[PDB]
Amino acid sequence: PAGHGLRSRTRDLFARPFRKKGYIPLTTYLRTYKVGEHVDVKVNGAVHKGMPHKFYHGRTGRVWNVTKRAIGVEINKQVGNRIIKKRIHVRVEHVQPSRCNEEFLQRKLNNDKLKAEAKVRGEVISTKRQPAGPKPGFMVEGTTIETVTPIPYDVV
Amino acid sequence: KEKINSKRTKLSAEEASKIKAAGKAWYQTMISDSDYTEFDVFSKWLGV
Amino acid sequence: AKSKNHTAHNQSYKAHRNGIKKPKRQRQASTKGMDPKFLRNLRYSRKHNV
Amino acid sequence: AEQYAGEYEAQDKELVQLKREARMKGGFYVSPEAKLLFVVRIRGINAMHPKTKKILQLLRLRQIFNGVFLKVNKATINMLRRVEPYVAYGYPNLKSVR
Amino acid sequence: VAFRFHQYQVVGRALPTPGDEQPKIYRMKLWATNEVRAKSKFWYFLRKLKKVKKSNGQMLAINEIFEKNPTTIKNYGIWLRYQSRTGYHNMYKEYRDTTLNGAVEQMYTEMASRHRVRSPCIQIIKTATVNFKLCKRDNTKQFHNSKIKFPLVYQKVRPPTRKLKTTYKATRPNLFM
RNA sequence: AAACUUUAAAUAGGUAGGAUGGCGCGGCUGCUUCGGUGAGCCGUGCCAUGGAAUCGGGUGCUCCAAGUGGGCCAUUUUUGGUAAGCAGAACUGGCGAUGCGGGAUGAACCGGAAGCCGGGUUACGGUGCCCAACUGCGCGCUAACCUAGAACCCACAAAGG
RNA sequence: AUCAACUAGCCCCGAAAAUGGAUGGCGCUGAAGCGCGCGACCCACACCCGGCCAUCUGGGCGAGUGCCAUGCCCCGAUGAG
Ligand SMILES: [Mg+2]
Ligand SMILES: [Mg+2]
Ligand SMILES: [Mg+2]
Ligand SMILES: [Mg+2]
Ligand SMILES: [Mg+2]
Ligand SMILES: [Mg+2]
Ligand SMILES: [Mg+2]
Ligand SMILES: [Mg+2]
Ligand SMILES: [Mg+2]
Ligand SMILES: [Mg+2]
Ligand SMILES: [Mg+2]
Ligand SMILES: [Mg+2]
Repeated sequence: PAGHGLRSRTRDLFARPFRKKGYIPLTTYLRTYKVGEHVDVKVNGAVHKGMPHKFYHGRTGRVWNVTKRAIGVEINKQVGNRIIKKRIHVRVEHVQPSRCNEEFLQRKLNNDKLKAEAKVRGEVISTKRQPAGPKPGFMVEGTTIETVTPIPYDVV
Repeated sequence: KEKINSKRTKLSAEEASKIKAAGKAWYQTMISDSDYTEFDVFSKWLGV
Repeated sequence: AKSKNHTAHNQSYKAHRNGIKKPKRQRQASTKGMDPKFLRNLRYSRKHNV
Repeated sequence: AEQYAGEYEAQDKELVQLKREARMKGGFYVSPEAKLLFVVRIRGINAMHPKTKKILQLLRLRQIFNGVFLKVNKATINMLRRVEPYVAYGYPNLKSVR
Repeated sequence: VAFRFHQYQVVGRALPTPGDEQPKIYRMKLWATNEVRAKSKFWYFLRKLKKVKKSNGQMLAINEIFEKNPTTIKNYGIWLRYQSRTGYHNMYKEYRDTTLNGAVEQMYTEMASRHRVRSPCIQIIKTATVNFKLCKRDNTKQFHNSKIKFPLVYQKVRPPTRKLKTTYKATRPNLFM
C-alpha cells in the first residue's frame, strides 16, 4: 500500500537463478528445524505461499516457533531509533539453515576438549584465537633473484 | 690518549677475508642490472 | 512554495545520536503467539509436575 | 631493570649477528616485523566521517596530537587503514618508549 | 652532504601458499627519498608488473646503495618513462655529475622544469654510466675536452655571510669577468 | 540497452564468536511416535581459565514537557532541463545556532571549534612594500610592440594555427 | 654537416561592451612569473606547561581540640551555542 504493494521492486530479487528453475530438491524439505537454530531467510520464487516480504530476503534469525509447513523466524528490523524483533512465519521452502555457527559449535567442543586435557596435566591453558600478527624472522636461502624494470612505453 | 693496545687483534685474516668476499658478493648482486634482452622494440633506444 | 519536500538527510544522525536501542535480551523468552497445540501441552505438564 | 637492560642489549646485538650470519651464508635475514605501533592523530575534530569518529574513539585518539601505543594485529591494522588520513604512526624504538 | 634521493634495491616475494611453497623472488632498483617511500614504490611496480599486492606479498630485504667514487665526474644516462598532460612518452637524458644520486635530482628538476612533470608521474626505466666518447647529447658532449676554459658570465655579488651585508653602500660594485 | 542479460565487482547489509553453555540422573504432558519414539518442560548433581582485537558505565526503565516540522552549500552517485547561483532524490559533513587563523573582500572552500591570562610550538597560508617572516640557497623555461603571469572552490576560455 | 615528420612545456594568434580600473594595490623581468627543491622563519581562541573562575566526577573531616556539614580541604577532566 501507499505506493508499493507486497512484492514490489522484485523483478530480480524473487527470480530463480539461471538453470536452477523448476523443481524443489527434497533436501530443502528434509532438513529439520528446532527452536533456537539460526536460519537464513531467502525467498523462493516458485512457492507462493507463506512467502516473506522482500525486506527479509537475505537475513538471518533464530527459529522461535516451528509448525507444520511453517517456521517462525525472529529477526531484527531497524526502524527509527530502535530495533524491532519481527516475528514472521515462512514456509520451509524459503529457509535454509545457516552455517554461521558451524565454526562456533565445532570450536566449542574443540575448546572444552583442551580444557579437559589441560586439567589432566598442569592445569593452565588459554583457549582463545588471536588474529594473525607479526611473523617472526627467518633466513632466505638465496635463490635466483629476478630483476624487473618498468616497461618503456609502446604507444601501440 | 697514550696509544695503548686500543682495539687490537679481534679476528684473523681468513675470517676477515671471507667476510669481505661475502660483502662484495652481496654488493655485486645489489648493484646488478637487468639484461634487457626482452623488449625487442626498444632495443635501439635502450642501447641493448 | 513547493509543498512536497522529502529527505532522509539528518535522519541517520537523529537515529544514532541516541543509539539504535536494541531490546534487552531475555532469559525466559516470551511464548505469546506460539503454536497453541504446543503451548497447551507445555502448560498442562507444568500443571502436573511434582 | 638490570636484566631488562641486559636483554635489550642482547636482542639488538643478536639481530646484527643473524644478519651478518645470513649474508655470509649467502641468502639474507628478514627482520621480524614490529609488534607495536605509535599512532598520533594529526587532524582536527571537525568535519569527520562518523565511522572515522567511532574508530578514533576506540583507538582513543579523541583530540588532535594524542599518541597511543597499539598492538599490531590484523584487526588493528585494518582499523588504522580506515582512518589513515587522520593518523601518523610507526614503530617506536627504546628511547621513544622510555 | 645530504642527498634528496637514494638508490635502494628492494627484494620481495609473494606470501607462502600451499602450492609453490617457495614463491619466486624479485629484485628492483628504486629511487626515492627514504625507506618507506622506496618500499611503497616497490609494491607499485610489483603490483602493476608482477601481479602481487602488499597484502598478498612480503618484503624480505631493502638495501640503500651508495656510489663508488664520489670524487670523480661520471657521464650518466637515464632512460625514463613519463606522463605528459595528454599521454605518456619516453626520454633519454645525459648528465655530468659526481654521483648517480645527484644526477637523479638533476633529472627530476629538469622534468619539473622543461615539462611541468612532477615526481608522481616519472619512472626511471634504466640508469647507467654512458662514459665519454659515446655520449649523445650535445650539452654533455661539449664538456668532453681538456684545455677547456670559459669565464664566468654570471656571478652573484654577495657578502660572504649574512652579517656583512648592509642596505646602503657608498661605491657601485666593480664587476669584471 | 534505464524499463536486456549467462557472468558479475568495490562500498554498503544480516547473523555467530559461550556463564542467557553443555552432560548425567528421575519426573510431567491432555502434544508426538509403531514405540522412551521425539518435543519441550520440571527437579537435582556435575563440569565449563571467561572463549577474536580494541574501547567504555549505561536509555537500563519510566514520567512531564519545550521548541521544530520554510531549509541551504559542498565532494561524490544521480533524475528533468540546452543550461542555471534551477527543480527533485541517495551517503556524509557543514551553515543555520559559530566565534577564530587563511582564501584581499564572502554562512557553509582550506585549517580549526572557544572559560580569563602568562610562556612555548604549530595547522591552513606565506617571507618584495602595504604586512609578521628570506629581496635566502639552487636548477631550468617565459621576453608577452594584446593589460605577459602570478591561490582549492574562484570569478572561464573553445575548435584551430 | 644537414633534411622532414611527429610530440609537448612556456609564450603568441585565435581573444569584442558600454562610469575610470583592478594578479587586492604599487610594482615586478638572472623576477617579486612558472615547475621542482633545500635550510630557517612568520603566523589561530588549534597542541603543551603554568595561574585563576565554574561544572561535573571521586575522596577526607566526631566516644569531636567542634562545623555558615547548606562548610572546608585534596584529586581528575572539561568549558562553542
Ligand atoms: Mg513509502
Ligand atoms: Mg491509505
Ligand atoms: Mg495517503
Ligand atoms: Mg537475483
Ligand atoms: Mg492465493
Ligand atoms: Mg515541508
Ligand atoms: Mg559477462
Ligand atoms: Mg543501497
Ligand atoms: Mg557481512
Ligand atoms: Mg603564545
Ligand atoms: Mg615585514
Ligand atoms: Mg557537586
